[PDB]
Amino acid sequence: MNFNVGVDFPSFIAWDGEESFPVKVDGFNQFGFTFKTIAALTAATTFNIFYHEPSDADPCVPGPAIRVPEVPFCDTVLLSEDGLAAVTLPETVTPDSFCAGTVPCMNGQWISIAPATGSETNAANVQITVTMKGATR
Amino acid sequence: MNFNVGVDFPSFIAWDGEESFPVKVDGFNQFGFTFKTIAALTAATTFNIFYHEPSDADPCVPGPAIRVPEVPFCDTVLLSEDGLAAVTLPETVTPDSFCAGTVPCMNGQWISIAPATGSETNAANVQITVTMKGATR
Amino acid sequence: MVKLNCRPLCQAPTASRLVSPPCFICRG
Amino acid sequence: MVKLNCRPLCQAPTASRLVSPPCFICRG
Amino acid sequence: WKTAFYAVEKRPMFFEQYEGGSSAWCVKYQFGAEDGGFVGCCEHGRILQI
Repeated sequence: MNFNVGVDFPSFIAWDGEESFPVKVDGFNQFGFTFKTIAALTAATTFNIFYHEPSDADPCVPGPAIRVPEVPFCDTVLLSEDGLAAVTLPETVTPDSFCAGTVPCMNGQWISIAPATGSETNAANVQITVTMKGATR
Repeated sequence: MNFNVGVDFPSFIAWDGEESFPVKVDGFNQFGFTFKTIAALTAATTFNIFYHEPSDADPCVPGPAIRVPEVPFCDTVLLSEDGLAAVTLPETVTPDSFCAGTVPCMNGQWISIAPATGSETNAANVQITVTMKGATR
Repeated sequence: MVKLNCRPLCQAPTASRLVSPPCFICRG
Repeated sequence: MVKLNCRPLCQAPTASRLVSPPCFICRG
Repeated sequence: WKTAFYAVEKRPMFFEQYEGGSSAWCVKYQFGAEDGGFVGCCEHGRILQI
């Protein structure tokens, strides 16, 4: 008895393994990532996060690819060199479990993920997508 | 305040435009599809649905793909001619327009979608993902 | 048989060419 | 530190104009 | 318009649970009504055009 969960928490391809994809999030108010592997991996992968703004052309083309900053929690207490909240998928993970990342603070209307340097080759076996929670039309 | 909706309604790629990806649905009790357009298309693209089974060579990898027998609703006046279950996005759907669907009754552990005959070259643009919403364990 | 709800995403504003009938009285 | 205050002796007036809804060619 | 155009009502709106074609899990409904309309002497009105 599966409901019409297409609407009411949809989802869209994010990082396919070859090219990123800007996804609109203005649409909703809560969203999150789902990472997946397709085969065995190598040295843990690193992914940088980027945000876009409405380009002055199409008032709906994600603009440039600017990087979302990093914000700490009460005890985040652990800080990268810069801010620029990124993620690192640890290796030794089988294609039978998933990873659930979510940035707490958003800015813009188009989230995007990019394979950080020294990971693209190992990131080619990674499939990332994003799903939202609200409707807020 | 976007919660980590990675866990608690995850999502996975179903169709990137080049190949299918059988996805397990065992751990979840409900699920649904999501369709997205990347460029204006020429025809009402059609898709065939298939369900797999745990292959007895290894009870982790799915077996072959079987066409699923959609059960029609009580007033489904026009039902599947012989293509027991399938889907067909209407023509003249533009990007930034997500689509939703689901089947009423499942019969396996893995779901897969393929570009039905004659609609392949137009299916190389639409992306398809699946969202599941069960825990069951 | 699978349905296809859309409730599409982005929204293009309209613009409008509101008239306010032009100025004249001439008939010939 | 230096709690600068920054305040002037002279000041010109706010020389400004007045647009008023001008000549109505009345659309053609 | 009290003489230019007339409407006719035959039987008002009815709704019903259509018996048959419905299981112990499914229920089918059917409804309808009957109406129509005609023009009287249409020399009682002017229709402005361009």
